[PDB]
Amino acid sequence: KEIKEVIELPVKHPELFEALGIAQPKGVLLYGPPGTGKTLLARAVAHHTDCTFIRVSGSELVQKFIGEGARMVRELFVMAREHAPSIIFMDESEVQRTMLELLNQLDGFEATKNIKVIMATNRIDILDSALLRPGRIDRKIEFPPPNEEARLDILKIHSRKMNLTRGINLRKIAELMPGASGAEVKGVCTEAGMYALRERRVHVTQEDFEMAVAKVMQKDSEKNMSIK
Amino acid sequence: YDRGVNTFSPEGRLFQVEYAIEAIKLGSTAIGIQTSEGVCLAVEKRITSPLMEPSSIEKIVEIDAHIGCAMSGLIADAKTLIDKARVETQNHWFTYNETMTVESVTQAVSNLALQFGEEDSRPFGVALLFGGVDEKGPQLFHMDPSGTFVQCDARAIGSASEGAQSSLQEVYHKSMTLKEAIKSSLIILKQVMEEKLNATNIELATVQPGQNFHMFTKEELEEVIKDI
Amino acid sequence: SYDRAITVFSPDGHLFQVEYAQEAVKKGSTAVGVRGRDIVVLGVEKKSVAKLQDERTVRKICALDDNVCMAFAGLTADARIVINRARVECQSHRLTVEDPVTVEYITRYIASLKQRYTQSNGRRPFGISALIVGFDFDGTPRLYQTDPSGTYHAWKANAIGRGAKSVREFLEKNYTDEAIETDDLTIKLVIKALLEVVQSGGKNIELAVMRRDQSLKILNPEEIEKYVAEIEKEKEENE
Amino acid sequence: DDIQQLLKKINELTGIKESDTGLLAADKQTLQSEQPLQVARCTKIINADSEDPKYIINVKQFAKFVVDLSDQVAPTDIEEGMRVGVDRNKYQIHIPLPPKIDPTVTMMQVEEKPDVTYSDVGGCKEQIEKLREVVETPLLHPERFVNLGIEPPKGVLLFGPPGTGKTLCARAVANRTDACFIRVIGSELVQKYVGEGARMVRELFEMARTKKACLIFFDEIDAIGGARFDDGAGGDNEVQRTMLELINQLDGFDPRGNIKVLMATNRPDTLDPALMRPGRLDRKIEFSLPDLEGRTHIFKIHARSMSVERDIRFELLARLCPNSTGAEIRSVCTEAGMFAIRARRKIATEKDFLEAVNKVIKSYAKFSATPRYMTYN
Amino acid sequence: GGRRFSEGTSADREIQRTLMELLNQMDGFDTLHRVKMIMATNRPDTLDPAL
Amino acid sequence: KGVLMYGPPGTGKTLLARACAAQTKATFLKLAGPQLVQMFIGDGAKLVRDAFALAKEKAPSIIFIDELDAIGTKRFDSEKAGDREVQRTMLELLNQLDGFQPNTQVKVIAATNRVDILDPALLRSGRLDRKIEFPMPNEEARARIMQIHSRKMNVSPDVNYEELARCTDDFNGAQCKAVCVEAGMIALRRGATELTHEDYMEGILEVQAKKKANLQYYA
Amino acid sequence: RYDSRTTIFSPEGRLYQVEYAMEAIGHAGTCLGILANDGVLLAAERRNIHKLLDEVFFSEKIYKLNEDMACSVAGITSDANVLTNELRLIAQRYLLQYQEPIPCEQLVTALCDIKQAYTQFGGKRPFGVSLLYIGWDKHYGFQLYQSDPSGNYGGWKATCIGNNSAAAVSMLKQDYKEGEMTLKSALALAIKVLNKTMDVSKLSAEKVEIATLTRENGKTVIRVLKQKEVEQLIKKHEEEEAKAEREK
Amino acid sequence: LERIKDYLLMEEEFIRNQEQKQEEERSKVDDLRGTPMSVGTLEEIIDDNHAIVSTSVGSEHYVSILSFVDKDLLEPGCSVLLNHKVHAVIGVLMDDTDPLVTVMKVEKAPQETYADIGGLDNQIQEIKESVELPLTHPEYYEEMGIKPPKGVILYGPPGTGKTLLAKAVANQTSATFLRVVGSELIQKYLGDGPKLVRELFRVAEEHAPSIVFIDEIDAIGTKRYDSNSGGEREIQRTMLELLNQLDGFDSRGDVKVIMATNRIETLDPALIRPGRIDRKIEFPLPDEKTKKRIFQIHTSRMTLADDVTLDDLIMAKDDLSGADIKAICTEAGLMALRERRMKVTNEDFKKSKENVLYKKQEGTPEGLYL
Ligand SMILES: Nc1ncnc2c1ncn2[C@@H]1O[C@H](COP(=O)(O)OP(=O)(O)OP(=O)(O)O)[C@@H](O)[C@H]1O
Ligand SMILES: Nc1ncnc2c1ncn2[C@@H]1O[C@H](COP(=O)(O)OP(=O)(O)OP(=O)(O)O)[C@@H](O)[C@H]1O
Repeated sequence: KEIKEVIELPVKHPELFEALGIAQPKGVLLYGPPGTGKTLLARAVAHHTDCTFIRVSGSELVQKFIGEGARMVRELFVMAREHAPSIIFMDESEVQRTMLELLNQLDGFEATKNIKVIMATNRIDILDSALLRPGRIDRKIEFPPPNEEARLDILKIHSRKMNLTRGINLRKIAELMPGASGAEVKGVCTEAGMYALRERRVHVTQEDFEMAVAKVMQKDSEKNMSIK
Repeated sequence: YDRGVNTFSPEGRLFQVEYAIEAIKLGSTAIGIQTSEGVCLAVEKRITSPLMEPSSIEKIVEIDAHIGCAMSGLIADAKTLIDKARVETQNHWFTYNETMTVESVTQAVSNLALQFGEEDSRPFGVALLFGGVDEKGPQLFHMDPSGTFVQCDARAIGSASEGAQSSLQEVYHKSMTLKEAIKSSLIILKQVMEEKLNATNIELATVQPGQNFHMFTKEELEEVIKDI
Repeated sequence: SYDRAITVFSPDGHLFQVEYAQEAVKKGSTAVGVRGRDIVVLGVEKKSVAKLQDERTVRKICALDDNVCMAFAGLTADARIVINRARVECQSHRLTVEDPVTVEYITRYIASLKQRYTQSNGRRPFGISALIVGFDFDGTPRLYQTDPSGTYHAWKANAIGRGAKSVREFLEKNYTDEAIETDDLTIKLVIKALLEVVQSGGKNIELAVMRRDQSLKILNPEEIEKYVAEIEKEKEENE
Repeated sequence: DDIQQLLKKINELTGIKESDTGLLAADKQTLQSEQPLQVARCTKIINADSEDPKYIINVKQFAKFVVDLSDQVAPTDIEEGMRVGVDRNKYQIHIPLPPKIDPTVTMMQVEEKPDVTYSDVGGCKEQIEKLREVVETPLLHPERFVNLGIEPPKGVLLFGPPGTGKTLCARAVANRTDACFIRVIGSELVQKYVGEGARMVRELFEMARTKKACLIFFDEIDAIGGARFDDGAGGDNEVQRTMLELINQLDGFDPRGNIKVLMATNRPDTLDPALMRPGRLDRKIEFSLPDLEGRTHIFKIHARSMSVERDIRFELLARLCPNSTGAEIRSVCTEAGMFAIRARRKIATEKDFLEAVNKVIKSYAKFSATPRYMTYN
Repeated sequence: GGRRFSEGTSADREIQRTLMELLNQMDGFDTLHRVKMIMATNRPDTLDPAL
Repeated sequence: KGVLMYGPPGTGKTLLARACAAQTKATFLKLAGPQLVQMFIGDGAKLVRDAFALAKEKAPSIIFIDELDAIGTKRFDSEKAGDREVQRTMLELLNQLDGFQPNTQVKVIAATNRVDILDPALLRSGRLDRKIEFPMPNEEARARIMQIHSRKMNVSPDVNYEELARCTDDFNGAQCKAVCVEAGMIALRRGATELTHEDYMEGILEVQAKKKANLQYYA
Repeated sequence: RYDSRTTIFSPEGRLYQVEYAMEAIGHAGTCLGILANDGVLLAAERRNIHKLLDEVFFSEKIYKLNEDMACSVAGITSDANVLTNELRLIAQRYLLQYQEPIPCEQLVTALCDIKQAYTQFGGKRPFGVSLLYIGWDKHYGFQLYQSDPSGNYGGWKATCIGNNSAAAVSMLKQDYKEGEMTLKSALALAIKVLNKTMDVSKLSAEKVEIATLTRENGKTVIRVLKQKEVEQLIKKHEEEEAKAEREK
Repeated sequence: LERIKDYLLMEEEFIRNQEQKQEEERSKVDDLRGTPMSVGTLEEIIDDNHAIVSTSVGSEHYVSILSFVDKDLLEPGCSVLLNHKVHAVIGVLMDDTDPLVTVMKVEKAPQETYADIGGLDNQIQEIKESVELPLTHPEYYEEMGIKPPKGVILYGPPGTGKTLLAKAVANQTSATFLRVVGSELIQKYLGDGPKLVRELFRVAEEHAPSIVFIDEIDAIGTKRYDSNSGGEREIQRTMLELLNQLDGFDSRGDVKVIMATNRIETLDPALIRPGRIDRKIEFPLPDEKTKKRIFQIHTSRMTLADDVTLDDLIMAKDDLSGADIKAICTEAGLMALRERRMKVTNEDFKKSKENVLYKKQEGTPEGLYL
């Protein structure tokens, strides 16, 4: 809903912004742990707002598709003005350096907006605080790790469209997970399906999830370091 | 690199005592003149604020009743040498019933001019002009943080001491008289300074055989200012 | 040459750590202090109470001797070391000589110990700047300032912290000779400086006075509210 | 909104019915006689053969060929490495032309004469006389060098304070050059590729050898190379090979001839003794600060081109500017002129000179680094 | 031969692929028969551990 | 197999190539260092190898080599960097100079100014055979060179060159040549007569331009 | 060539070991001292709550230091044990000196000087420990102070611990009580604090610790209270959650 | 609504912009021209009516110009028109407008003029008599014959209005403007920065008198990257090419060098010296009075009741900027549209005030040494 307010409302209603005469937001910084749907979120929003979703990370391939890799990235301004409903996403001081110059000329030194850049990462402090100037970055939005009910709903999404056993429970598994990502639960579901397949079955039993939580359990282990 | 107290230059000496003699030049200037009638002396105070009380800043201090002083650079280190030097002269009177000769005072300070030790602290950055009248009549002395002491006929220090010593060598001879050296000295002062020559900028230090006491002029200093 | 060890100099002969010690002094809280002819008076700004603690422990103004008045700049706990050190020192001078302990001697102690303390090796220098008010020699009002290099220095009025040149320029625009010997006009002068505080919050001001024979008298934020009342009323008189 | 929108609709309605209201022999026959002319593809020569032309030639890219001249040639000057005209069909040679010089290195010949006068570099008169002796005297009047049997120096090194007149001397010779002066920036050898700067030095001295009795100036020679640093990392390499190539193609194994090089730097200390050795550069003519009334001479230079008060002096501000550079001097003179431009006046005053001395030396020679501490005085 | 770079000089790419011609085609799936590869060097420390 | 010229850069190593190329009438060949390593990769193998073919077909081949250490480099194994084609052309010079398929008609002369950038394999035991350092003119060779270069000018012969070589310490023949030429131009400051002894004296005084008057602390 | 900073400012002018020490402080358990006039309390959080332990220590964060004074702690454990043994040595020496207990403030500032000397000179690793102070005197009664690695301290009524307790301190300002010395309402309020901020499901007593310090007639006794009253504080506070869901 | 007038004038300007034999000898020149007019590239010019050209692959020819367009239009390194028959030079071609011009040569006077200021009109006077008076009225330089100041340094806190002044001088302009970000001078190649300097100020030189503005120029001296071949011994050489470019030779011309930093201390005093840059200009945070002017500008075109005093936003925070005040305006608008109102009331300035000032108004992690 925060991204609906900060991104959809520039798309849906510039008349309300210009009705009182304000400056719309143009840079939304997203932070949080990996696997928390950093890219699924912006792709779902850009999909349902009908903006060209762009991802320029680091490649000479991508520089060759922007220009020819000649001098800079700012022909992305050409392909963004010509696709002026443009939502851009970036990854984790080089990508941040390019983001510095792109924000150096999109802030008031440009044309018709709905051209917005979006970066989701952790470790907020290593990027620039002059980049974190309040006239440059407004909405630093956190990504919570999924709780028991959130991993329950993520479990129902990533488990719903499969072939499950007649007779199944999911809140048990959501309490088995001590915190996963948006994609680790998918590995629980699919590799539990492999656990049914090695049992020559297509219905995924609860025991298949008991071995699948045992499979994803290898991420964190190693006690007797109970300092701090 | 920046070999400090324990490394010579590949040609000469310490890059740190060179930094101390370098660190003399930032200080204000002072000109003492050995007249056979009596060593006079002056200094630029360089008063900044109106709140900045003029007599609060000292440059001439009275070691012995016929011995004034003059500093160039590091203030409380110089004043430490002042108090300790007064102790040493008090030891010479204490064990000899007589004043320590001013050159031997300068050798006594000049012993620990270079006895800086961080092992077995830092070297100092203040150059000194000494006015006295010993048994050989008037004496005008100049030492350095490097301890290379020399008796000087008339010495300028601090800022602009090149042209001050040069014009001093123009105006100086052996048979100079007292008030001649006074008004000529303040001529060189208002040459080398940038402020309007008033009572606040300068102060005098006049030792004589008949006027061993009172290395100072009090508001007839103002009269000699309006004598030029 | 580098901005590291307090021992070495720059190629033009500088001490960057003394300069960096002046930085936290300049980034400290603001405090002002003037001498009356009889009633010397001072006050720190930016009390900034946070709803859940006591503030008698955070009191930044004390006394070594009853004739003298303490203030500082920079951080707190190093100044606590200097304060208790100079309680031992002023009390020791009291023990040796039965004089009232003088501001010039104790500031030679503090500036000297800060100096040789800066000289000694592997020792983090005091990032403070003290403000020392004493009216002792027949109650002759005196106020000194210190330095992170350790140079004791007399002024006639003083202001420290952030905007010290601004409030100091206000005192240059406010330095009347009649503000003293009309100690109520010295009170209006202190209310003029606290009025010319960088925030001038009215409740974050803490003032203390002495009539050179009295003790350190702590004011109230209702008398001071009346001082802001006569300040705004005198501004209405200027209108 | 009604004024701007209505006036804009008025202008648009004006342009609408305006858009609806809208609806040599200089050389031509000679060019028609140039249609029976020829395309004349120039090529490159590898070598000839004995007693006969039998020339072996690549074009540049295609292939290599045994070919023959057309009989309208000078049949001797079709020598090796010579770019010549070649027919499309018959592959016959017509005329040799001078070859490829460079793409962008032809563009550093100065091709002009800047009006920097020897009188304008006052205060360094020994440098003026020795520079006159090395540069100007052999290249125009070999009346005493050859007539006794002595040589002029070929290289002269220049340094000093920044703001002294390395630019003034280098552009001062170009007023009275009598020679093809050539500009060289030391960062011109900052290329990307390996040994490209060696080819730059090649075509540099090839430009030097075709024309006779000419000038080349080196500027900021610190980027050309400091020393012969050695480590286990492979650092300064292209700069080093280009530097040694500048030594060898500078001089040695048949020397430069009648060309003169002035070098210039600000750090003469960190240089290599293969450059510092004489034979390459003989008179190391250094520069110094204006310490005397040469300052007043520069004041006369920077004051003669402007209306001033006739009752002014220059020795006072000269004593006020002991360690000053001439660029700071011109900032004082022209800046005092800018105070006169702030005025309604037409002649500046000595008080305006005090405004520029007291303005530049105090607000832009003491406020650069701000002192916020006494601690000294 | 070399060892490896971190993608520096662009011609060293072609040096690396030309070296991986040897790294594959000395091994391949089709082995060599009676192909005695005699090697000589000055400092064998700078060689590729792939070789 | 191979003669090495190393030592100070003012001793004269162009002098022996120009001198013995001037006297001997064999096929004399020159070579510079950075002219070998080119912009594209592998052109120096063509240039060195074709040079060996051309000198090989010109059998009394005397190859002079100027700035041998410009390509002669103590190589290194590291990561992230490295200029290798220096060692490519250098190893082309090594194997095509010596090793398999030896020749009996190459004559190798080299001239450097510093030594220890070179690989030990670059000389080893006769990649260059003779290790010939060049000394400085001790005392008599200084006045000898001053006589050689002062042979051409017209001299009023009231000049003891042994005073001048005795007072001038550790110069090269180029600095002695600077003494003679600048002595000629100091004689041209008068412009009237021939070379006086004082002309040599003041020309020396320009060449003795070490004037570091930093006599501080030393009193 | 092997020197850390240990006594030097960061470049611009800030501090290094102090900030990283506070970062070590934020990653710890949570404690609190609450507003009480008739005594004072401390809640605490058990760390390393694995079942195969013994738990016969009866005091893990709590240190009853002299007679009427205790301290919860946050930081390096055995370093803190050095500081508690040294602390009892100091105040016990004061009790030797006057045969009178400490006024506690010069004790707190004294330990702040102890860590502070390690901050200035003798460039070692300083103590990355912040810790509480409860007590009583004849001059101000029951007291609350906060140790700092910077040599600073706080005379508080509602204290602060690190990352787990910033929301707790916002709960203390937004839910700040004043005037009532009711220890049990402070226990329900602290049960709300550890209920939200402590992420233990249903507030298990084996993950928490509570001990108070009340006035008894000249003794000023210290109630290191047991677990069953913590259990009825759990059932009582969940009954307060039932009262909270009466509005549903 | 007026959207009918706006869209009507827009479509009218679009169609009017879309509104874009008798001469026999001109048709004769068109007959001298081939129908496949090929394109060539010059190498040198020989005076005998024909020169040497260069093909696309490099076949190179001694071909003649159709002598009605001028050969003085031809320079070495210009694209021409060639025949296929005798490959003769057909005529002058309009030159290639590169991304250097189409990105850097800003044709637009961007935003508001000198009514966008706060605490100015001394620095407006300095940029006026230092740039505008050498530009617009350089007749005082005829009245005395004195050189103009050359370069301008802007420095101060971030968000001061270096951007605002740069776009104000970019508004009031008659010279061709160029803008460069100082972080753009370090690339993943060897010898790129100096080439960017040479072609940069070459393009700044060829067209007209020009105004070159480069901002954040300190980001080459205090920044390091792994995305950099070589390092400080390529950065130093880039500073040397900027050094000889800024203090070069041969009549530098009417190119106003205007540069902006935040910090001043880490810069080259050989670039601080006069002769390169004569107008070093202090940017402080002006005063608390023209705060109200920046409130008046940034609230001048928005619906807003009285509901506040600007002194409430004066005795709140010591530093002052259009970045501060503008964030109060925009965040107050976010609170107003968050509360779906117009005519913004006080509490939006209150929570906007605390949100902006906390937003950056803080320090390090509390306590420290308050
Ligand atoms: N002696 C002088 N007389 C007259 N003008 C001078 C003098 N010295 C310097 N100038 C002035 O300073 C400049 C001379 O060029 P300058 O000395 O700065 O070249 P430079 O030595 O190459 O400096 P840099 O190594 O910084 O590029 C001109 O602007 C000129 O007006
Ligand atoms: N033994 C000598 N006899 C005569 N002249 C000499 C002698 N040694 C040196 N010279 C003079 O000094 C110069 C030194 O020779 P030159 O500079 O051409 O070679 P080089 O550069 O010193 O060799 P390198 O620098 O590779 O060691 C010559 O120009 C010559 O006039």
